[PDB]
Amino acid sequence: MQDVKTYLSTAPVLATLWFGFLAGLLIEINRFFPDALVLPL
Amino acid sequence: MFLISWRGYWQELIETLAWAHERTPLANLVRWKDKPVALSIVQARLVGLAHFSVGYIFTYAAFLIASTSGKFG
Amino acid sequence: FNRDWLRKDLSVIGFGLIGWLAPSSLPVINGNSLTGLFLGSIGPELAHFPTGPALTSPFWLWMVTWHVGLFIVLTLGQIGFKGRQDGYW
Amino acid sequence: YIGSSTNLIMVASTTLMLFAGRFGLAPSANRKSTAGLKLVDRDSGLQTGDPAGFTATDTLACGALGHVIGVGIVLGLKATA
Amino acid sequence: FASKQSLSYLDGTLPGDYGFDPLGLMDPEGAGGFIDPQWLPYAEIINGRFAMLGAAGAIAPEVLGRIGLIPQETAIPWFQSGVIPPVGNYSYWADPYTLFVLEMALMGFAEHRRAQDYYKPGSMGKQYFLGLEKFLGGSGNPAYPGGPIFNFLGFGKNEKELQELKVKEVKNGRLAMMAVLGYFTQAIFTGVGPFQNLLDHLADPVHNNVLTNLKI
Amino acid sequence: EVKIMVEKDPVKTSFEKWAKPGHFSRTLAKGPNTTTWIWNLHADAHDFDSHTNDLEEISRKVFSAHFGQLAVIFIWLSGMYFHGARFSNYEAWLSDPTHIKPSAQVVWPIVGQKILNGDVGGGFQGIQITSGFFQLWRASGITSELQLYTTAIGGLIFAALMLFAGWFHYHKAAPKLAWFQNVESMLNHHLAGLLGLGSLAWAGHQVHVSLPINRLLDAGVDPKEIPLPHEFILNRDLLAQLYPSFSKGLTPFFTLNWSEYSDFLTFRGGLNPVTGGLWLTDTAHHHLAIAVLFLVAGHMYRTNFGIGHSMKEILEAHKGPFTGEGHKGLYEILTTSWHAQLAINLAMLGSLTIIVAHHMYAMPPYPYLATDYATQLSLFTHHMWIGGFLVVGAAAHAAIFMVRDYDPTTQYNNLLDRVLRHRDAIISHLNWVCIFLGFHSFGLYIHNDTMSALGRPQDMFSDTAIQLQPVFAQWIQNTHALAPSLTAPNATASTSLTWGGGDLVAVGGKVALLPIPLGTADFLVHHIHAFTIHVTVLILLKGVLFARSSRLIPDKANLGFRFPCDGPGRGGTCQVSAWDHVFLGLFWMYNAISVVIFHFSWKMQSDVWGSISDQGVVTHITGGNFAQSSITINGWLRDFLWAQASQVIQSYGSSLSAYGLLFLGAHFVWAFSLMFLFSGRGYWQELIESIVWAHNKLKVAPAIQPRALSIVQGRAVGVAHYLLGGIATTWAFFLARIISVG
Amino acid sequence: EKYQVIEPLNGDPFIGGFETPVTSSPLIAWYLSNLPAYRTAVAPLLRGVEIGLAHGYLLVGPFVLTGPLRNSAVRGEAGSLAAAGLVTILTMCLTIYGIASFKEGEPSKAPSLTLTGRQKDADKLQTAEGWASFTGGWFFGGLSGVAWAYILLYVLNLPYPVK
Ligand SMILES: CCCCCCCCCCCCCCCC(=O)OC[C@H](COP(=O)(O)OC[C@@H](O)CO)OC(=O)CCCCCCCCCCCCCCC
Ligand SMILES: CC(/C=C/C=C(C)/C=C/[C@@]12O[C@]1(C)C[C@@H](O)CC2(C)C)=C\C=C\C=C(C)\C=C\C=C(C)\C=C\[C@@]12O[C@]1(C)C[C@@H](O)CC2(C)C
Ligand SMILES: CC1=C(/C=C/C(C)=C/C=C/C(C)=C/C=C/C=C(C)/C=C/C=C(C)/C=C/C2=C(C)CCCC2(C)C)C(C)(C)CCC1
Repeated sequence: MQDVKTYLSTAPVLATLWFGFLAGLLIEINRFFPDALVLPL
Repeated sequence: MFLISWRGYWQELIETLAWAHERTPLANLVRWKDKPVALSIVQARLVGLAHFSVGYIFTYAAFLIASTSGKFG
Repeated sequence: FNRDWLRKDLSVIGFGLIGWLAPSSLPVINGNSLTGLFLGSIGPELAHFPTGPALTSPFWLWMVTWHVGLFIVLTLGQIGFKGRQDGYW
Repeated sequence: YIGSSTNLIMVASTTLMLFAGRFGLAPSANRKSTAGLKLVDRDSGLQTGDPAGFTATDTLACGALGHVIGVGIVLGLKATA
Repeated sequence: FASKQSLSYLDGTLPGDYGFDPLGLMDPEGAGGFIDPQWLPYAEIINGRFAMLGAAGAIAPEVLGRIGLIPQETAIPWFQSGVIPPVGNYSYWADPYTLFVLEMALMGFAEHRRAQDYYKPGSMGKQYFLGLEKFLGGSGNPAYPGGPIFNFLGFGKNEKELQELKVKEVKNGRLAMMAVLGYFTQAIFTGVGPFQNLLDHLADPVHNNVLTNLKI
Repeated sequence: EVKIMVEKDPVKTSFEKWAKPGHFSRTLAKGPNTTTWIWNLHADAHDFDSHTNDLEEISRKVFSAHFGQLAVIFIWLSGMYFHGARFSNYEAWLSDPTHIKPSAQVVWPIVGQKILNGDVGGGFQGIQITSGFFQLWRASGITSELQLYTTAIGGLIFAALMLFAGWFHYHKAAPKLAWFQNVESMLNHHLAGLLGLGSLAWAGHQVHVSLPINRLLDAGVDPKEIPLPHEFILNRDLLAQLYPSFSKGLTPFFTLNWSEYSDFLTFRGGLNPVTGGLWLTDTAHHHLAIAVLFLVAGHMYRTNFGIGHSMKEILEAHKGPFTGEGHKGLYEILTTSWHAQLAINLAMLGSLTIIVAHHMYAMPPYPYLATDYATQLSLFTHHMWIGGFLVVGAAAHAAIFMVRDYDPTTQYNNLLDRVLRHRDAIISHLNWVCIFLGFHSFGLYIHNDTMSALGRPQDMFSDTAIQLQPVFAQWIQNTHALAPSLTAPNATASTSLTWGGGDLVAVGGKVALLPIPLGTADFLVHHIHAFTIHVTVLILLKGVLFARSSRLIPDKANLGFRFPCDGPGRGGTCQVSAWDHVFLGLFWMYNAISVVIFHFSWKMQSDVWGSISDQGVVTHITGGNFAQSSITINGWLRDFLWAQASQVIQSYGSSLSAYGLLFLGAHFVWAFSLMFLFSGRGYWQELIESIVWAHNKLKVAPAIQPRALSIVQGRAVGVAHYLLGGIATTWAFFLARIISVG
Repeated sequence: EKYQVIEPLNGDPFIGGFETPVTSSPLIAWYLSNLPAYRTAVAPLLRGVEIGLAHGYLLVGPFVLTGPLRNSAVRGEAGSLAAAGLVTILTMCLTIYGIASFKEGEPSKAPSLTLTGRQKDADKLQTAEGWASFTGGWFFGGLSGVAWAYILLYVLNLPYPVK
């Protein structure tokens, strides 16, 4: 299990997880707050 | 063609061509004075850039002149 | 270089001619009959060469088949000799 | 159908192929043909009760070739005649 | 002693050994996976015993119906009982899929236990089963467990009678395997039960064979 | 001799090596020092023969990796079937094939993506697809989504099975080297089973399922009312109602009365008038005949049972007085090196794929495929590109074999040595052929351009001016058109409608196929094709033949297969390796295939495809301008690229906007590749030095030292981005134009 | 099975080239040896005369049948003039080549050894005076051949299949 954790810490896997989470967050934000051109605050 | 393909390919091809010329009847009667070789690396870059620039200039000059003279407006 | 590189037999010609004319002549109105007829049916040959046959003619197919068969038979006959005496089997 | 021409052709083809197999008139498992078609002897580790060396592999091969030749002959004769 | 060459590894110690191996499947030179020489005899015995059961049970109901022991509502052929609903179906106390689940549960217990005894010979008689682990320790050869359940009458007390019984088992098993294959093929070609096929071949042997049934 | 030989538990299953990124290589395992290590790791991953020296491990790795690729393909097929079962209008299309556009991809509403969901018909919104899966499913007899869902589940199960098989045969029971070298047994088993039995099984499926269902569909029966496929097996009365010869059973088969089955095993040419596709009864007789032929062919080679041919003796027998030892020594090469087998198989597979493209446009095998112009264009272009890539790979891996696995001891006076001994003559004569073809074809085009510009159209090489007719192709067309009367009398019609003889097939007011005239322009364009193909062959063959040595570099085989140069000496030795020859052959293959697909698109749109109205008058998409406008380069530029790109550049704001976006993006990527192609490594290394100083000034320099891409990597990146850009540009252009006007 | 046709050039494996049916063959060798170019003992002027005659005669057809004036009433004259101009340009090329290649003192460059090892006098064509004489002969012969072809084609009728 230690070897699995070491493999999951490699650069491509971590990059995939991080960019997937970031893309999901941005997609959900644009789903709930669409067509945002200027910052209201 | 000069920009992408480099020298060794052309040098070997010219070697085969020289072998062919030296072994052809009625053509051995004619001999070159200078041994044919491929262009130099820097010379190849320069010739590629020259063909490139001439094509660029001529193409845009033709387009500009024609597209402005067909209408004159 | 051997002067007679193509080791001269010159009797393979007759054997090839016979062994190609025997099969081709067999079928009804098929084989060398067509080539012979078109050799005869030149056209207005009273003086010289009547203009060549058009695309829409069977002469081309018949001549192609006949000469292809003749050349195949001749080559296999030449290999049959000169290959039996050199070994190879 | 038993006395029909097709049955006779098929049985004759199969029988002739088997006959040419068992007796040295055709290649088989224990009798290899060379480049000159000479039928030299070949030793295979197959045991058979036939004293001439005819095995079950040869039986299957000769029967298959006989069925093939018989079918071809029957169809050709039907198409021509 | 019969069939093909003596392959130099089928010496004859196995029951039913006649040196029949044209494809050399049991050659111990490269013998990994399921082609191990210690797995093939066991697998032959297992498909053989299941084939004996299958042949007897696929021919029994129709014969019993012809004699009259069982109601004619249950004298249906083997393929009209629920194995193939598109061909025929019978209504039991449960739908066939619940029956399949229950059957898979019971056979899963039995078969995973038998597998664990094959792979770990001494096991299945150590951990606490519901009191029956005492009789479930297979002695020696995995294919012949024995004991107070699997051999509860005491046959083959001496070695020679046991050899004869093993040989008899192998032959009846091979015969039943071929019989089951025949059941399948004859069901496909004729569309009736194997017993009806037997009666048809008996009534008119020359006009009721495989050559006649080429048209279905 | 031939037997199963395996080893038990060779490699233990663990995750330890998953944490050692470069374990397979003895130099990469030590870890990285520069950024070159990452590229070397991802570049040497699947190059098994460079890691070890024993053929056994290489063979086992190849077997398991091929299992993995099979599993990936099964996942892909399952995905296609599922996405067609749940996100498609396949049933509505089944009802009305000629008006409903196929669609199997649906996009989510997120950022305005809604506009891509087009109005394809059938109360459905989605992306129109051009893969031709609807036609294939209809030809298979599928009439519901339940069958597609079942097929998807089966595909997933098969993917799992392939994954397990790969794991089993690498980590648990690995075959020995003697198992892989049974080439006679491998050919027997594959040629008989995989081909003949597969074809026989498909013929059985066609006869027992597809013929009745498609017969009912063509008659006019509503898809919902057609009985299910098993009802034609359980009840032969229906199948005898459709094809009466089924009422006889299998008696005609065994009594050799094969003429009784002539109502569903036919030999008729042409296309079905209703659907514009090949008759399925012909497809039945032909998959059956293929099955028989392959099953007979697979019983040829010698094995444990004595009978059969031996390939070594056959190869050693055929030799003559012109070739010395002949084909001797090839058996050991082909049973010892994986790369030679890969080269041969890649060449054959690429050529076969090109043949598939040609035969598939000329004789459309699926119903309602000929009148779906987008599908025809897409399939032709796709499989043509695939074939080109494979034929380039053949030369690449043949050169790899020549550099690595060649052994002069075994090859003394056989064909390989004698080919390597007269290579200068080969390359010289092929150079002359390339120059001759280029001049006497492209100079003809330039001559036409100059005559047209000078106002002398009577001096051109056109149909109205000086003519160049393709008499040989015209004769072949006429001969093939008259076959059903003389040389293939049992045929009803000719093989295809493209031959000169024949008529017009129209399905739903659109032309399916039509006789294709050949004139001066066709002469010019096939001789262009010949020029480009001989040039690509010249490049690749020069790369393969001079891979080990030349006059310039006598010891090229010591430097390896993939090296940048041998220094600026001898005048300069850039790109002397076989890898760079493949690198240039890729560009020339791109050129050739682009010209081929442009020829196909213009000729089809100009002379075959079109709309037909009452009284049988045909109007073509571009109105037959190929014959006059394709004889000049200006004609191509104006009447093909400028005229036909109006659809892709005006697709903004519609459902086709993605095609315009990818058109622009592909022009961009193609331009982007030129910066890798035209430049060198030293400039970028020095610029990286300056940038590294900048990062060092703020204590943020990386531990792994940044390095400029290697020379070979620069060339590879350039060619990859170049090919992607060009092919994607053509993809977007074709799809937009043909979806708009098709 | 030991009989082979292909042989190294003159039996030397280490000289670049092979000796094939195309290269060495009694018919091909006789034909190539009897061409004027390889008649090393004949005066270069007469060899040039024959070569020029043949080339000038063959050149007339392509220029007349294809050309700007091929459909006019002066097609033959225009084609003949074009062929004569090409002959003049090639004569200029021969002259400048001979000037650039040979000097007045060099003995000769042609090989003086036959294949069978015999020693013979080297060809006088590969000399300044020899090349000059050959060039003059080629010019005169080319003009004569062009004139002869023009006369045959148009001065006299002489019907031809294509003409
Ligand atoms: C479902 C399809 C299959 C998926 C993968 C299945 C893997 C099964 C085990 C493979 C290794 C077999 C050999 C064991 C032995 C082995 O690998 O090396 C042996 C090694 C021993 O380590 P120890 O520290 O226990 O012992 C060291 C000795 O020196 C003294 O005891 O590690 C293990 O035992 C770990 C075994 C599990 C390692 C993987 C754990 C995680 C697996 C699953 C990851 C995904 C989880 C997803 C959850 C949703
Ligand atoms: C298990 C089996 C049958 C089981 C049947 C069962 C349970 C039936 C159950 C039911 O019917 C009932 C009772 C009642 C029904 O209502 C329901 C069902 C459920 C339907 C058959 C095996 C059957 C197994 C068979 C037929 C095996 C054949 C093998 C052969 C011929 C091998 C030959 C060779 O392997 C050798 C020996 C040596 C090699 O070298 C060469 C070759 C030639 C390869
Ligand atoms: C024992 C014995 C014997 C013998 C006997 C006998 C009688 C035998 C026979 C045998 C036989 C008689 C065999 C046979 C076989 C056959 C076969 C084996 C066949 C097969 C077939 C096939 C394979 C076909 C196929 C096909 C084709 C090709 C065509 C189409 C269709 C099909 C696909 C089906 C002896 C004398 C020794 C002694 C005494 C006793």
